[PDB]
Amino acid sequence: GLWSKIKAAGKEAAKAAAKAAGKAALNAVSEAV
Repeated sequence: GLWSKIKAAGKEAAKAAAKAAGKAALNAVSEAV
């Protein structure tokens, strides 16, 4: 029974990007205009 708790983990493991994502995201659109 390897893996297990991958959905709850990943989502929690991707939470990082979630933030660092939008941040660097506004940078582009901002630079554009």
